[PDB]
Amino acid sequence: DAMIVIDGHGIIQLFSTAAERLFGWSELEAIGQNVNILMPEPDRSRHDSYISRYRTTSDPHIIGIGRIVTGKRRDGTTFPMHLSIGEMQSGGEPYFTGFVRDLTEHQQTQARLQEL
Ligand code: HEM
Repeated sequence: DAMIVIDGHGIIQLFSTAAERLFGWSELEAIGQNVNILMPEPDRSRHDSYISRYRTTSDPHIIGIGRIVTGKRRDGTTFPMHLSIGEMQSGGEPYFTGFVRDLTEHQQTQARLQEL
């Protein structure tokens, strides 16, 4: 669905139309923001350390692994999503690309079914 590109500092460089629909931030609003604006606390507070940690250590926790996370929308409502990260690099700098699958639908069916 969503695609998003950050600099090695977690600043949003690119923001696809999907993500716009997914998160409810227009591309402009979104560009030049910290990516943490898309998650809840406590994650939202740590995200930078998530990044400085990987930079100095080169140990991947999501990169090439993938994970299921809670994402936060603009109007504050949260959701699950599968998150994948790609490391590229341009202008000598490392750039990260997030691909996002919304899982709201699956989680809700699974709840509904559990409930019945
Ligand atoms: C909006 C919801 C998001 C959440 C909740 C989330 C959560 C996380 C978590 C949990 C980690 C490392 C976990 C650990 O240390 O065990 C992480 C690391 C990282 N995330 Fe975020 N993420 C989100 C979106 C994004 C997006 C869209 C990108 C764009 C590329 C991104 C880039 C990164 C990078 C580069 C790392 C370090 C690499 C690694 O840990 O392998 N994140 N994030």
